[PDB]
Amino acid sequence: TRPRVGHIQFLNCLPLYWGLARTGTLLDFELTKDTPEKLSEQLVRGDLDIGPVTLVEFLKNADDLVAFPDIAVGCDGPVMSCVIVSQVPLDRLDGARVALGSTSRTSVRLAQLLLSERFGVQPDYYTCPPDLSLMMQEADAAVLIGDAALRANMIDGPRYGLDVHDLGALWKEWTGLPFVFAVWAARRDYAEREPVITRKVHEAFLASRNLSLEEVEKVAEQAARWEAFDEDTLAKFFTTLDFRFGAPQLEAVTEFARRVGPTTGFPADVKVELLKPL
Amino acid sequence: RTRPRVGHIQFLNCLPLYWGLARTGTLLDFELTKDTPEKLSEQLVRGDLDIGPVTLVEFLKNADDLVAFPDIAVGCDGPVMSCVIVSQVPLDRLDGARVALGSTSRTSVRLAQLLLSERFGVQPDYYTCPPDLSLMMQEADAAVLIGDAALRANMIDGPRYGLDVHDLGALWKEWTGLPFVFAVWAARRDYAEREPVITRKVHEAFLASRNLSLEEVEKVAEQAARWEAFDEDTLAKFFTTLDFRFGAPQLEAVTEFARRVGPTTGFPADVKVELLKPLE
Ligand SMILES: C=C(Oc1cccc(C(=O)O)c1)C(=O)O
Ligand SMILES: C=C(Oc1cccc(C(=O)O)c1)C(=O)O
Repeated sequence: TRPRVGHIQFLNCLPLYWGLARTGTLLDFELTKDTPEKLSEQLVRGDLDIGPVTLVEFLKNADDLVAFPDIAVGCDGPVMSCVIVSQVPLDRLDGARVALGSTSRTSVRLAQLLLSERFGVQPDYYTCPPDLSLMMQEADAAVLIGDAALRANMIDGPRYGLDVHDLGALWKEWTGLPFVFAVWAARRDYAEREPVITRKVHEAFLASRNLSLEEVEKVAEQAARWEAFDEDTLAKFFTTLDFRFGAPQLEAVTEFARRVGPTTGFPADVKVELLKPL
Repeated sequence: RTRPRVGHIQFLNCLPLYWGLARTGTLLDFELTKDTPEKLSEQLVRGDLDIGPVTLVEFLKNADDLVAFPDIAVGCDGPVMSCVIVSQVPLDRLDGARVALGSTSRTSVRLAQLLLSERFGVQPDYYTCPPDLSLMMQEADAAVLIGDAALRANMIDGPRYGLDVHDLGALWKEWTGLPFVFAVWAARRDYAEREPVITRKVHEAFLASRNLSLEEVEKVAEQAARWEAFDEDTLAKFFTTLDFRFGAPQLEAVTEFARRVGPTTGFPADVKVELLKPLE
């Protein structure tokens, strides 16, 4: 039977979806599209065999997952789709209410780490669906990912004079490091039961990622007919995202794990098992 | 501006078309929904979809509210392989017998009833149930199946358990000498009039995807053979036996079928099939 594969419905993986379709890879998958927190729960509990895992959930389940090398959802500098929208400066958020988008697990933890250990504020956090308008009427700041964040950063922010802090840029300023928000991984039991299929799926993901980068202009032009963003914005977003996952990216994962591990539920020296090649 | 909500039959008959939609990138212009043909018909008719496949009987019941796509359909000229009657006794011995009808079907089940009533002259006790040959064959004397269940019964379960499998396309061909159309592609009338361009663009993309799927049918069969119960040769045979044309000879078959079942199925015998007009 076809491997059950997850796919983030956000725009960040729309070019990858293009690559999976153009190559015919989709027809080897039983694909499930959803938000990253749902896809992580599904893979961890066994409703999926392979799929994207938000980094915090992967590190909490590192013993049961095998990450795919050379592909991830990340950035080196700004990421555009992970932001803090605030009505006041970040240093004035201590004791204030900050809304956390329900879809996120890694970016919200990154935002909490930055606000606590870089800016030194301790706000009262709460979780709610990602809706800027609603969040801005009930809290002083909001952490968003996905299309909601890109909409807040490129449209709603400038239109209503709200500060939009790029979480990738804040992490780059703080540490000089890139960041990895999500990785691709297979369940350990599936990887050991089907080593061949796991490798073929991994190789197909790399091939689809490679083609999407070569055809990024075609992806942006097509998506521009249906999204709120124009072709230039989408092409910039697709090219600003960093889909590599090598030594410099793993270094960023290691440092992030060290800083949040003791207060998030996984060891500071947690090990990331990578899928070995034949 | 939002992507058109497009249906797609999950059966193997439209797997090559899905390959074509993916390879061309057309999928990324769609909000695609995969399901069985009876659900996809309900969804489009009630407004949950904008464009999609409609089993012919349901299309004719709603012909005033739908606009059929020319030059693409799910049909056959002779055997169709995926629409069959599986019977433990000869067809002429089914009078008063139990015949199970697969819930997934609307057109083939009506075709089977038409053939059994007006060609073979039997009047069995029909009942509808989920498509499960094992269950049907232990509980009824015959069963009408479509989709992967029918193809499995025709190519695998049938010969394995010594059961007669009558191809519904072939029976219709023997009876009338005509091809048959089981499902058509159509847009909601309100959507076609609100978005004529998108409707035409979707129609043209379906034709392009259909054309490419026929050119690369070998690659489709080879890939699908890794995951399905059927081998590559069987899949390639099925994909090439299916007839995806929808022109004058196919509409002629629809007209004749509508005339024979219309008075007893819920649409006029003289029902009109509105085709999407091309730009001048
Ligand atoms: C690039 C992004 O960063 C992500 C992606 C997936 C999950 C998360 C998370 O916060 O769990 C963040 C984006 O949202 O587009
Ligand atoms: C070729 C087939 O014929 C069909 C297709 C779709 C719907 C129906 C129906 O009976 O409603 C029949 C197949 O099932 O593969």
